[PDB]
Amino acid sequence: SMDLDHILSLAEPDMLAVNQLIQKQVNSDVSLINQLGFYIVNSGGKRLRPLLTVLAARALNIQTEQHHTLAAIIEFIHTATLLHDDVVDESTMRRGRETANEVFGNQASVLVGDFLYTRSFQMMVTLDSMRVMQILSDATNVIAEGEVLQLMNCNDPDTTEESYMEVIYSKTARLFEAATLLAGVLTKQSEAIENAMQDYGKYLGTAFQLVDDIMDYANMGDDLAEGKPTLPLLYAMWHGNEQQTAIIREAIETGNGMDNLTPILETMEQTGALTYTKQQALKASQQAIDALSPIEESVYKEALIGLAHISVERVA
Amino acid sequence: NLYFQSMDLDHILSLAEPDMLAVNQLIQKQVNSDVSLINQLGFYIVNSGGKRLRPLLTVLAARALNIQTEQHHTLAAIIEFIHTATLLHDDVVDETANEVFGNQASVLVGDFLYTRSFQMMVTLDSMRVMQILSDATNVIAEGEVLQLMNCNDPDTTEESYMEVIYSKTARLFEAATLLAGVLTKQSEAIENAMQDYGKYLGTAFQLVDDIMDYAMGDDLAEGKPTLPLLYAMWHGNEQQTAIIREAIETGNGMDNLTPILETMEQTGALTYTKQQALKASQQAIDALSPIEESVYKEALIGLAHISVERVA
Amino acid sequence: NLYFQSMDLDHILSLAEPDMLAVNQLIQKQVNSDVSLINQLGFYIVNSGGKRLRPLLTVLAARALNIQTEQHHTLAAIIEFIHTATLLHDDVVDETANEVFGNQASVLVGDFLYTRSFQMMVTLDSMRVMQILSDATNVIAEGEVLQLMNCNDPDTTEESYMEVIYSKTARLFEAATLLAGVLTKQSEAIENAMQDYGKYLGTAFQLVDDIMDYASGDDLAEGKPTLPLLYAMWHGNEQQTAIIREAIETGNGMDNLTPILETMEQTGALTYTKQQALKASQQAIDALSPIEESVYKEALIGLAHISVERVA
Amino acid sequence: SMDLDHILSLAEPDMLAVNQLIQKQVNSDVSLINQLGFYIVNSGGKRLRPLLTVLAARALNIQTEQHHTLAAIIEFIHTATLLHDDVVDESTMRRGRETANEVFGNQASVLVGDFLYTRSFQMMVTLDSMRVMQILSDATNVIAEGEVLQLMNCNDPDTTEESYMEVIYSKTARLFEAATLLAGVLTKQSEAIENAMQDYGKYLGTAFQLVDDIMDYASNMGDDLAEGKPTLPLLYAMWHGNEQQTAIIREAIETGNGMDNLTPILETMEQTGALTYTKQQALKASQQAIDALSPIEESVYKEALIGLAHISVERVA
Repeated sequence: SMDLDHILSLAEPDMLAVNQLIQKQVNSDVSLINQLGFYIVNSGGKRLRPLLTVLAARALNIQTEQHHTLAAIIEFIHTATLLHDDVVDESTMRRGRETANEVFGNQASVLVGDFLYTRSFQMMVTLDSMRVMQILSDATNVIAEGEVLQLMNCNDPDTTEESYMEVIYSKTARLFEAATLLAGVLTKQSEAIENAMQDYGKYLGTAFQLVDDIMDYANMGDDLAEGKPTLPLLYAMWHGNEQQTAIIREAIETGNGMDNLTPILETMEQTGALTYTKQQALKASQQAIDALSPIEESVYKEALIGLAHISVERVA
Repeated sequence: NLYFQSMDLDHILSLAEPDMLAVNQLIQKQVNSDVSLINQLGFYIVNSGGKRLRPLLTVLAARALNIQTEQHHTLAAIIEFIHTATLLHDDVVDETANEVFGNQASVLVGDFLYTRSFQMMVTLDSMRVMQILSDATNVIAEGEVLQLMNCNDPDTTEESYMEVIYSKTARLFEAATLLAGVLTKQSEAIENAMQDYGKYLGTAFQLVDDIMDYAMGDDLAEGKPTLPLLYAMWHGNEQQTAIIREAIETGNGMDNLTPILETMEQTGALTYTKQQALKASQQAIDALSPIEESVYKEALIGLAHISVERVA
Repeated sequence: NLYFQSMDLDHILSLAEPDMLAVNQLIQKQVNSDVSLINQLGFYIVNSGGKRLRPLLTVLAARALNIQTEQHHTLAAIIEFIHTATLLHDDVVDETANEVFGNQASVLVGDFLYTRSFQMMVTLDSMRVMQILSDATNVIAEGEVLQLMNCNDPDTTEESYMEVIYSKTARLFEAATLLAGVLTKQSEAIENAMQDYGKYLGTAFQLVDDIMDYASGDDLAEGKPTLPLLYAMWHGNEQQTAIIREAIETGNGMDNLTPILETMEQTGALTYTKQQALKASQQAIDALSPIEESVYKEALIGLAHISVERVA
Repeated sequence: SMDLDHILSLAEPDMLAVNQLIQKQVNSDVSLINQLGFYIVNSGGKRLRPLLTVLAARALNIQTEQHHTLAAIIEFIHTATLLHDDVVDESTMRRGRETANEVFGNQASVLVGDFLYTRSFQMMVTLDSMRVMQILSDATNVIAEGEVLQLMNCNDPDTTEESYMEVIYSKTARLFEAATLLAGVLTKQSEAIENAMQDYGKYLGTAFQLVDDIMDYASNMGDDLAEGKPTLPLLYAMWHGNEQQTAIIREAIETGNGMDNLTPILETMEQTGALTYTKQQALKASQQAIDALSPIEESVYKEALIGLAHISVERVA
C-alpha cells in the first residue's frame, strides 16, 4: 500500500489551497475573532478530515475546485467542536501548546466556535446545494448529541459497549462519513458509489478513534483522568477478577490513578482488553477498505486505502 | 398582573395565540432528542418565559404579509432556537461544580439547539433562507465577541456600542421580519420595510433594556460599557469621568454607586438614551408605511409602542 | 442560567422531567375550551413562569411513594390550576380601562380554571380526594380573605401573619403531598409525614418570598404587613416605628423607603425571618424520616434546601 | 293551575330548613367571610332554584332530607355566580340595596364567591355521590364558559340569535337543568325520568331568562343595554327595523349609551314586534317544560312544577 509521504505528496497541491482557505476564512471585523481563529487554526492540527475529503474528491475525478471549499468547511466544523470540547473538558493543553480557552478564556472560545460553525454554513451556501446542507446540519446535530452522550458516560462505570460505540460513531465517525459522502455528492455519483464513500469514511473514523483510545494506554491514561471510560478499560473491568473490577470501577468513578496504572495495565494484558480493542480497530479498518471496492482505480484510491492501513499500523 | 398591563398587548397576544400555541407545540416536537440528558435539560430552557417575544414578532409579521402556509411556525421556532442557543453560550463563565456543569450544559445544549435550528432551516427548502440565516447567525456571533472585547474598555465609542446592539440583538429581529417577507414572496420594497421594522424594533428593545438596568442590574458590576454609563462619563466633570472610567476598567462601580448614578442624572445620560430608543421605536413604525392595513399591522405598530412603554 | 443555580436543582429537574413534560401536555389538553376568548387568554396564563414548583413537588412526592399509575399527572395539573385560579382572583383591584378588563378576565378565566380543576378531581374517582380538596380549597379561600383583612392593619400579630401562610400558601403544598400519599395507599404515619413535609416546605417558600420582596418592593407600597416589616416596627426606635405604622395604614412606605429598609437591617428583621424559614425548611426535612430511601426522597430533601438557598 | 301562594305554602316546610342551612353553612373562622356571606344571603333573594329543587324532589317521592342540602348547594353556586357577576359588571345595586362589592370591595366579593363555591363542594361530599359532583362540576364549568361568552357578546351588535341563546342555556338554564336532574339522581330514577326532569329544568330556566330580558324593556329600565349586553328584544328590533332604527340600536349596543331615553328604541320594538317575538320564545320554552313533565307521577308537587312554568310567563302571557 501507499505510504504517508506519498499520500501527502499526492494531496499537497489541494492541501495548500485548503490551508490558504482555512486561514483566510477566519476573517472578521472583530479583532478577538481574528486572533483566536488564528491561534486555533495555526496550532498544527493533522488536518486529516480535509485530507480525506480532497483525496476522495480526486478519486472521483472532480472537475471543479469545490472540494477545497468543502474541505475547509469540514475542518471549520471540527475546529468549532474542538474549541467547545476544551471548554467543556476544561483542557489546558492541545497539540503540545496552551488551549485557546486557556489563552483567550472560555467565553471567547465558545463564541468563536459559533463564528466558525456559522461561517462554515456561509461557505456551504456558495456550493449551492440544499443536500450538502441537509447532510451537514444532520451531521453536526449528531455531533452535538454525541458530546452529551459522552458527558452522560463521564465517570460512569456502568457504561455499556453499545454506549461507547455510539459515542465513537456520533462524535467522530459521523464527520468522516459526511466528508467522504459529500465528495460523492459534489461529483454527482450514483446512490451506490455515495454509499461506498459514506461507508469508507465511517469505518475509517471508527478505526482512527478505536486506535487513539488504545494508544492512550500504550500521557498514558489521559482518558481515565478526564473520567472518560473507553473500551480497553471497560473490557478489562468486565472480564477481570473481583479485585481488578473494583479498582477500575473506582478509577472510573473518581478519575484517580493516572500516575500509576500498573495493576490496571496488568488487568488489560490478562483479559486481552487491548487485543480485543485492537481487533475491533482492524475490523473497522478492513471494512473501510472493502467499502472502496466499487471506486474507480487511481493513485487517489490507493491513497485512501493507504490511510486505512496507516490508521491501524501501530496496532497491526 | 398579565391581563392588566396594556390594552393593545391584550389584543396583540389574543390575535397571535393560535399561532403561538402552534409554535409552542412545534418547539416541543423539534426540541426532542435521542439523548436522555438533552431532553431532561432542554425541556426547562425551551418552555420557560423569555421565549415569547421573537416568535410573536415572527408570526405577527407573517400574518401581516398574509402568509398562506404554516412555514412561519417553523421560522418562529428557528429564531427562538437561535436566540436560546446564543443566550446559553453568553452564560459561559471564565476561570465550583455548579459553574463547571453550568458551562457544560450551556455549551452542549446550546450546540444541540443551534444545530437543530439549522436542520429546521433546511426543511424550508430555500437557498435564500440559508444565505440570510447563515449570514445573520455569523453577524450575531461577531456581535457577541465584540461585546466581550468591549467589556472593561472605557474608550468604547458610541458607534461601537450601537454596532453591538445591532449585530448581537437587532440582527435577529431583522432576519425574522425579513424572512416573513421572503416566505410570502414579497417585493424588495416590502422586504426592506420589514427588515427595517425588525432592526429598529430590536434596537429599541435593547436600548430600553440598558436603561432599565439603572432605572438595579449587573452592567455596573460587570463593568459593561452601556450608553447611559458611557454618556455620563463623557459629560461628567473631571472626577466623575475618572470614577466611571475606573468602574468600567476594574468593576468596582458598586463602591461608587451613589456618585455614578448622580452623574447619570446630572448629565441627562438616561434621558439621552431614552431619546435614542424612542427614535428607534418611531423608525420601526415609520418603516411599515408600505404594508397594507390590517389587525396584524396594527399589532406590529403596538409592539413598537410597547417596546418603549416604560420610558415614554 | 437555570443550570448555574444548584447541583441539587440540576438533578431534581432532570429526575422530574419525564413527569413534568407529561404534566405540561396534560395541562394544555385540559386548559382547552369551546370559548375562543378563554383559549386566547388561557394559553399565556398557563404557560407563564411560576407554574412549575407545585407540579414538581407533586410528581416527586408520588414517585417517592412508588406510584404505579399516571394519576399523579392529573393531580399535578389540578394543583397548578388551583394555584393559578387563586392567583388570578388575588389580582382583583378595588375601585382604569385596563383595570376594568383586567378584573373581568382575571375573575372569569379564574372561574373557568377553578371549575375545570374540580372536573379533573372527579376523574380520579375517589371520594377521599374530593373531601381533601374541597376542604383545602375552602381553607385557601379563607386564607386569602384573612390576608385581605390584614391589609393596612399595623396591629397584625405574628401569629396572624403565620396563619395566612398556613391557610393561603402552605395548605396547597400540604394537600398535594397528602394526596400523593392517598393515591399510593400509604399509611397514616406516611400520609402525616408527607402532609407535614408539604406544609413546612410551603411555609419556608412563603417566608423566603417575603424576605426577597425587600431584597429586590411591592408589599411595601400595598401596605401588606409581612414579618420583615412588622418585626422592624416592633423593634425599631420611636420614629422608625411610627413611620412603619403609617406606611402600613396608608400604603405610604415608598416615600420613606430608605429609613424603613435601614430599620429592617438595624433591627435584624430580615435575619429573624430568615431563621423562621430555616426552621420551617428543617421541620420539612425531619418530617420525611419514615419515607423509604430513594433518589426521589433525596429530591424532596433537595427542594427543602433549595427553598432557603437564597436565605441560607 | 296552582298559584304562587299555594306553591310557597306547600314548599314552606322544606324552605325553612333550607334557609337555615343556607345561613348556617356560610360559617367560617374569618370575620369578613361571615360578614359578607351574611349580607348576600340575607339581602332577599327569590330562592327560585332551591324552591325548584325541593318541589322536584318531593315530586319524585324522596324519602330522605338530602334535597335540603342539594337545594342549599345550588343556591350557594348561584350566590357565588352573583358575587362574581357584580364584580365583572361593576354593579352597585341589587334587590334595591347596595351590592356586596360596593359594601365590601371587589376583592372580598370575588374571594367570598370562591369560599361559597368550595363550601358547596364540601356539602356535595356529604351526599357521598361522585356522579353528583360530576354533574355539578360539569354544570359549573359550563356556567363559567357562559360568563365569558357573555363577555365576548358585550358591545357586539353582530351577536347572533344562536350566541344569545347559548348564553341563556349555559349561564342560566344549565343550573336549573342540573338542580332538577339531581333531584332524579338523589331518588334513584331511571334514565328516562332523569332526562324528563333535566329538560323541564332547562326549558323552565330558559323561559325565566327570556322573560327577564323582555321585562327589562317595560314597566332601572334598560339595565342590560347600559351594561352593553345585547338581548333578543333589542337584537330583533335591530334586524327588522329600518336603516335609521338599526343604526341607533347598533350604536346603543356598541357604546352602552341611551338608557335614560329609550323612546325611539322602544318604538322600534313595538313596530317590529320584537317584544312579541321574544314573548313567543318564552311561551314555547314554558310549554316545552310542561310537556317534559308528562311521565312524572301526579301530586300536588308536580302541579307546583307546572305552576311555576305558568308563573314564569305570567307577566308576558
